[PDB]
Amino acid sequence: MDIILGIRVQDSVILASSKAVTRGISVLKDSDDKTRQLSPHTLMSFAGEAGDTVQFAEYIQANIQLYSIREDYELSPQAVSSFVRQELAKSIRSRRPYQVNVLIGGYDKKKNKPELYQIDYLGTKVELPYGAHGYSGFYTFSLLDHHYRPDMTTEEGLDLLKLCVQELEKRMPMDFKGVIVKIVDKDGIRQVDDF
Amino acid sequence: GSRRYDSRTTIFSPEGRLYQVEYALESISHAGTAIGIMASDGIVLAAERKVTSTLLEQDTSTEKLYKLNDKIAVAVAGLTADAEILINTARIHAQNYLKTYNEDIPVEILVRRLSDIKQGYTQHGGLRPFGVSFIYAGYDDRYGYQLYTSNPSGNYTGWKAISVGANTSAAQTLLQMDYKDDMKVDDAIELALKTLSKTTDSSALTYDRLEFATIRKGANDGEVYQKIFKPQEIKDILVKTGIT
Amino acid sequence: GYDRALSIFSPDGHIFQVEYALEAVKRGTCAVGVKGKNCVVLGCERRSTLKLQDTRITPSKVSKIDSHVVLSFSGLNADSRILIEKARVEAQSHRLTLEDPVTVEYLTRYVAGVQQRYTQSGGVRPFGVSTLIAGFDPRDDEPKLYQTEPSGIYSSWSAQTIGRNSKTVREFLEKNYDRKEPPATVEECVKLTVRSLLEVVQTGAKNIEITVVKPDSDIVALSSEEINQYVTQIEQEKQE
Amino acid sequence: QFNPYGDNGGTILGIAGEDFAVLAGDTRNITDYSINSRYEPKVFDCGDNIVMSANGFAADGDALVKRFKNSVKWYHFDHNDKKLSINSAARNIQHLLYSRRFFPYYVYNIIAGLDEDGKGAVYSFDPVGSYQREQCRAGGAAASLIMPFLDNQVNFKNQYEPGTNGKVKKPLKYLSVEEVIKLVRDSFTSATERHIQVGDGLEILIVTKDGVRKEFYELKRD
Amino acid sequence: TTTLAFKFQHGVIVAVDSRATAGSYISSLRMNKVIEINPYLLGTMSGCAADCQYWERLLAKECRLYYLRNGERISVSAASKLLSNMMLQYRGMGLSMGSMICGWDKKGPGLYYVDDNGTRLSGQMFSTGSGNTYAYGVLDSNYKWDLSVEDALYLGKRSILAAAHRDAYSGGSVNLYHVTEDGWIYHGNHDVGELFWKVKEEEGSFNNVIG
Amino acid sequence: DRGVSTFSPEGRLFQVEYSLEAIKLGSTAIGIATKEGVVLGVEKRATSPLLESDSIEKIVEIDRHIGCAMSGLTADARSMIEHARTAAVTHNLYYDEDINVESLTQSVCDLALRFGELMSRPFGVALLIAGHDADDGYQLFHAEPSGTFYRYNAKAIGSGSEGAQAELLNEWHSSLTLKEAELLVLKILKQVMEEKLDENNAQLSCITKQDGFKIYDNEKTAELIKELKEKEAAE
Amino acid sequence: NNYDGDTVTFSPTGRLFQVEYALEAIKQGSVTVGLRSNTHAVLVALKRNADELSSYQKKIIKCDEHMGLSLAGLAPDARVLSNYLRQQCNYSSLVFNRKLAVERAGHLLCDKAQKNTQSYGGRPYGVGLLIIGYDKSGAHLLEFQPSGNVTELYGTAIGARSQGAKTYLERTLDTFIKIDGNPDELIKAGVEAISQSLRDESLTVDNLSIAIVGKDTPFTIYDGEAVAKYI
Amino acid sequence: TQQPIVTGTSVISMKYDNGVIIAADNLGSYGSLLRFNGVERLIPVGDNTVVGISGDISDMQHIERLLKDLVTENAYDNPLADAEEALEPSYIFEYLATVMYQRRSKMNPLWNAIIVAGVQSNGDQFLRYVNLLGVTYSSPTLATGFGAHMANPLLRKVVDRESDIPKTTVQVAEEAIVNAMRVLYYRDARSSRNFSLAIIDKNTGLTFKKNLQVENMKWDFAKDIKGYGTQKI
Ligand SMILES: *[C@@](C)(CO)[C@](*)(O)[C@H](Cc1ccccc1)NC(=O)[C@H](Cc1c[nH]c2ccccc12)NC(=O)[C@@H](C)NC(=O)CN1CCOCC1
Ligand SMILES: [Mg+2]
Ligand SMILES: [Mg+2]
Repeated sequence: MDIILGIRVQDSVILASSKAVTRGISVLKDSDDKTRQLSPHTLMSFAGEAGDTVQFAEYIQANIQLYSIREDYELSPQAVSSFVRQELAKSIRSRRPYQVNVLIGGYDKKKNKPELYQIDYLGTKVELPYGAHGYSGFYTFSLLDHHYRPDMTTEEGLDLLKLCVQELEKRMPMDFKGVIVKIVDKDGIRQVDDF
Repeated sequence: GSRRYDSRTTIFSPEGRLYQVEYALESISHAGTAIGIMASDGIVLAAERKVTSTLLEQDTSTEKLYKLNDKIAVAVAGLTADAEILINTARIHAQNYLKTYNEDIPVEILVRRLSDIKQGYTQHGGLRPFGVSFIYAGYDDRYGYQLYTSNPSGNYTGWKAISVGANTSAAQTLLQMDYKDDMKVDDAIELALKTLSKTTDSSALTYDRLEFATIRKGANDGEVYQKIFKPQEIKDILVKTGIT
Repeated sequence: GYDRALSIFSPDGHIFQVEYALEAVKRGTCAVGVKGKNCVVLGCERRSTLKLQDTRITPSKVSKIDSHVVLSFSGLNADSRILIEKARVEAQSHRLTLEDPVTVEYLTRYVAGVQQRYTQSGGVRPFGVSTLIAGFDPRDDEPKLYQTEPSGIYSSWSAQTIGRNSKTVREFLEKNYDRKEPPATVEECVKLTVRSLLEVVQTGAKNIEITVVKPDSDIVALSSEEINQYVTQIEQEKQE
Repeated sequence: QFNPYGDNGGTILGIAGEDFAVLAGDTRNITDYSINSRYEPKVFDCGDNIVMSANGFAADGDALVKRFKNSVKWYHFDHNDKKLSINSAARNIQHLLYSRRFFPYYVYNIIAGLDEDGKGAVYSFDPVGSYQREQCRAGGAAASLIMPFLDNQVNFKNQYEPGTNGKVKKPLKYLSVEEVIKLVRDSFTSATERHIQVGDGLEILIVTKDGVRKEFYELKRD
Repeated sequence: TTTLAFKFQHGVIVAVDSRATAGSYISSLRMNKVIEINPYLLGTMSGCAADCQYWERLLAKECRLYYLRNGERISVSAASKLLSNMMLQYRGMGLSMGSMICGWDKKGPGLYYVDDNGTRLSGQMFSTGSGNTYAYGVLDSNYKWDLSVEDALYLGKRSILAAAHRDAYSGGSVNLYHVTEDGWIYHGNHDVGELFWKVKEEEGSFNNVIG
Repeated sequence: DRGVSTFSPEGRLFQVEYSLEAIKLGSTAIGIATKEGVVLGVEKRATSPLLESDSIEKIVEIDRHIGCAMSGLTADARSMIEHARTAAVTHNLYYDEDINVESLTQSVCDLALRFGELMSRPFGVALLIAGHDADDGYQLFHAEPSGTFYRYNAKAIGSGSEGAQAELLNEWHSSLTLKEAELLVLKILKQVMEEKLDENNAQLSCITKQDGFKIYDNEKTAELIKELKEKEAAE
Repeated sequence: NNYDGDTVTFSPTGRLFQVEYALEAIKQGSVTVGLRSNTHAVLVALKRNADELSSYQKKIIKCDEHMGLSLAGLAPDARVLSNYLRQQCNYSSLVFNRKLAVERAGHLLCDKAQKNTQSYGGRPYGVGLLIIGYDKSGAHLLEFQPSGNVTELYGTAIGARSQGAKTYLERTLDTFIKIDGNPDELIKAGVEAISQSLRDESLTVDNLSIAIVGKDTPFTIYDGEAVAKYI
Repeated sequence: TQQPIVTGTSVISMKYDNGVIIAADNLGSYGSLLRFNGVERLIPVGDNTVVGISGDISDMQHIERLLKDLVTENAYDNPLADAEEALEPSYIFEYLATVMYQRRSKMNPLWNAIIVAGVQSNGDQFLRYVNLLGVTYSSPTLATGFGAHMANPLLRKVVDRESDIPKTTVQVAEEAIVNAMRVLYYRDARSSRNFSLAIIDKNTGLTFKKNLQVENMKWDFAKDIKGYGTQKI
């Protein structure tokens, strides 16, 4: 798939992901949710080759859920992101690599801090205040570089996110059918139903 | 064929016990006593070397206390060679976890893994079990200071204070009597040595017949330090507590 | 590889290794399962021979297989970990391939199948473990309670116990538990579960563990003080 | 580079009657512009009142037929000499073809016989295993020449009743075995004229409740 | 090919054409592109005929085995996922399949799109094949949840007609299905040749075409 | 000790003969074949009143046209049922038809002797496989762990087998109806069972060409039990 | 005694007891007779039932259009060996376009059975087979023992009470060998031969099983009312 | 997958009233180089079959060894190895055909074209072709490579269909084969004058002729041919 954005504010992480799914020259769906809850306070969005994305995401989801049950404990976002990176770094030298790029947004309940990790299909991990994959960053990073503060509220983070989507909608040749926005904070994961 | 000579190491007795596990535990009961005591501000590991010689090079010797990583250590009771096979596996497992999750392995997870390896030898393969009992002393940020034990059956349990090897029945009674929940490391050090001094089969407890170690938050600020005691340092703590 | 047939038939048509595995279960600490109208309670015995134990970190007797299913057992502790791990892996493998969590009946059938496989496979001995598997199926308010054993047979129970002195507590449950009107509330269900363990346990201090499982993945473990209040109320009514 | 496939030409034709079925095919075998044989049988009696022809690459065709004949033999062994019904044979052949999905049998296969109600049946396959029951089917080199003729002369396509002018269709009256064989012979004579890989001889296998009968007819040898 | 399927108030409609091609040559005038997996499950076919038939008939085996093990019908969601997992085993091996798994289960009516890449999508309405764009045009402008069974059957039928007309690689005849909570119901084979002229007269559409 | 695949001096496989002794300890299962259908009935034998009897599944569907009852170490049957269901549906995949009851039974019996030092021991369970096909009609088979299978007009397996088989010897004739066969299974089950037969501790089932394999409801069986009591009291 | 625990152990007198015990299973089995002329070869088998409600266990198995056998002992072992013969007959046809010689079929059975007598873990086959066939050198009859020994014979019998039928054939040798171009008379001689091994029970319609192969006769099995002619 | 290195050209054959004839030259070419001049490409199998092989010589020698081994293997435990259970042409062919098709299915073919000529037990003529693709066919006349293009037309004038076989004598058939070999020597650049010929008759058995030469060749007319158009001298 195409556009996935992420921004880490004061007390939360916000992920925005496009709704479009295309097959041939036809848009099959305009309400697709390109994300999986890995744990109550960790959300992973994804984008890449068709089929590989969901298979990888669900495979990661199963592994983290298995860990959660085994230890009766939620892994830190950092630990999850490292596990994900290793699986991708393992994948890239396989016979047929998984062509998936991900953003991992999580709230660390121990440190009481939001955390955003950007990982590409090669296994290239970076912690960031805001991130994107593919061409999305080319349009949006200039706005984020300008407007972003670390003490921003969740509401201010959504407003800056709206501005990023508006810029994408103006300058991209691609119709991605808007975005589904989800917030990750101390209270868990919730979806912004009006955006 | 070969069936004739097979001892069948992985079978139940009519009473529902595992022969080889029970006999391995009998082996371990003759090994030098090892004691672990958990305190609020640290953990103590004390162990007794078996009938040594004057010509044994003690300062370079290690038969009881081993380091698994910076946060976790083990006291051994049983066959040393068997223990080293498992110890090296545990060291690798801790590094695999650290490579995967970029965090130090939680104590229980390491303990469960080793205990599962022991379990496997009792259920399949037709091989004899490992004649080893461990006391795991470790720290992590979830449960803090922790003491565990595992035995050849592959069963493991958590403890405030525990002994393995010889005279555990006597040792456990002494620990159960003098142990309190608000206890500190310096007090736990004294309790461990006093218990060994009373349970030992030797005439007197000396520095050359002991291995000793502590895991303390007594490290500069929020962090943990492992201290494997040297022969001279064991000699000093024996004088301090008033045993020699 | 080690291929030796350890579980075999004897002249009288018994598989002794499977039967000796049941003796290991008999040695294990008592476990009890009672299902009420809108809940299931799992009670477990803790032998008080082991004091100076760290109860925070000691492996608990009741294990979550998924968010809606739990598993308790009696027998070899080390053997039970292998079944629990396999069950947990299968639970995630089912969610991954079928997009629904396992039913309690399915999870039981899998665990029982593993136990059976270890009674006619070369080079391996049977699991010295019997399990109680309890929970609620997804989007269902009917309680579920199953039992398994080393041979691999399984079945559903209104109430059941396993382990040492299970014969006695089963006797208690058979006369006290009414099918026409089961424990209507959580209190009544826990009270009956504690009462049943008090027939065998010894002291009602730290020897009794209780785990309540309610519908919609609502699983909680009672504390020492909460259980102690049940122990107090039961004996005060008994003094009459 | 080695090319494991080849083209042996030929053309086949199956027609399903009301209580019979025919499977016909020319007897010419070729590579490029040369003739290998003027009489190399292509349609085979496979047992259980079923006839079969695998047209295209002869080596793969012979191998498939050989394997199906074997499948019939083992069906008798495994299921108490039960008769393999035409629908069951068709499904079995699908699985034979798809077993080589990634290195296909390069053939267009047709089988013919009678269904379990005694009515005529023809099943048609592609090289990778898709199949379907039909009334009429031409396969092979001259397939595109013959099929339109059969749509017209068997199913009366684009034919209406005089006087009505396109309002009422020509009714689908059934065809006799003598009428079908005429259409088969004309189909191959016409194909022989315009297709260089068709000629030499025509062999027809007719299937009724009484069994499998053969008829041979000469074709042009140029 | 052209296939479509959509959910509505009274269940789900399923409509497909019947053409088969081998290049520009029309190999078949009437090929069945629906599979009756069970009385409450249907599967559409688009792409390689062999792949479609083999894997969907294998899905039916696996769906049937589900009923025997669990004593209960498989969900549409679970059936679609089994199929997508099969496609994921032969990842990049050259399979060509596009299908819609249509049925009724406990959650109500269910519709999932599945293709050779492993893509698995839940949705109200889908259309696959070379003529899907033409069908979507009619569907999107005339679809409602509040459709009657009669009007819904016509919509799916009319949508295939639109595609059969314009798309060279779609045609032959229309096969209709209606899935209810009592199972699927076949609503016949409709020749496009005859249907076209009928619709033209009754509806007044296709004015540009002479007849 | 000794080989698992060892012959005795009498020419029998020790392990196969010992597994037959385990089957004798199992709960009773009875099958009766008629021209109107085949009836299968079993003794549930709950070990305690708290055991929910409806969870005891000793009668099992293999296909729509084939049913199965078991007796002995019932846990061993699960892999046999799984194989049978797979064989039945796989043949339907390969041949687009129902599989013959004999062929299904033969496939199950091929597993039997696949043991040695493959599985480590023979199965400790016997199966009554009942079904219908177009070629041979209504059939009842008895599948043993020896790998042998006999077809039967009527058969009883389990603890009360030889007593039930003698009763079936007298009662069975070629003109039995389905209703008559149902009552006959209930009659013989009630005879050999320890506890008093009712709808909760005994289960009926049948296979007909029209309706296929069906397990009977407890309400339906209860009426057949009441119908049995009255007809026995009638003379 | 101490040397019968497995097949890999010779006794002090050079005997293999597990093989001898497998041979014993054949003697417990129901009687079957084999005999041939120069044109035809015939199998006759007495089928055995469990009880009156049960069917009669099948004794004869077809291997090819020109070859088949009758069994005595463990039926599942006959199924394994007959399956092997089916495959070998079939390999010969598919690869060489050649009908498998009966003599060579016997050599293959011998070698397959032998491997089970020399290796640890496995067991000998617990069944005896009578193979008949018609190939390029005429009609043939073979006797297979699970020791590995295969023997070409004019006639023979195996199973319980088989000695009576074997003696009859030894007297009738000169007569039945000459029965050329007469299948019914050759079967009669076989039915009369197997009758010498009967006690108490007699040949009924669902008891008797007959098979025949010959010059212009594929291997066919006769059961039910098809053998009432010969009763 | 390979490429042929040392090769043998056309193999030609035909049926006649009492048997079959087969022939092939004695050359082993190395591309355009006429490298080896003493190569036998007709290989007898018993006294009732001759296998003629064209294409890669290294693969020919491998097949030659498979056949030699086949005879050895057939004699094992076979008292009728020189009688009723002797190797038939149909057995030898089907074996080879099986091998050829298997090798092409593994994408590692035996780079040959083979003609199996012989007489069956019942006196029936056997003549069938098989090649590197596993393709098989039978005809009254068969030829490989250039023979297919030049020999078949000449041989088909003698035996055009099945009914012409009983009318064709061994003298006529041999004459047609020998003439075909001359024509191939004129027109095939990868051919030689020296060749071998084998006759398998149902009465007189196997006659194997070696060191045959193409004779009665027409070259005299070449003296008159001058230039490529306009040249007179
Ligand atoms: C449109 C007609 C696309 O052309 C459909 O998708 C149709 C789908 C379909 C599905 C099931 C049954 C029938 C048809 N697809 C085809 O007809 C398909 C198109 C095609 C051809 N080569 C392809 C390669 C990759 C993807 C699609 C391809 N045609 C076929 O698959 C051809 C080869 N099959 C047949 O013609 C099947 N024959 C079976 C024997 O009877 C005659 C038809
Ligand atoms: Mg990156
Ligand atoms: Mg020409």
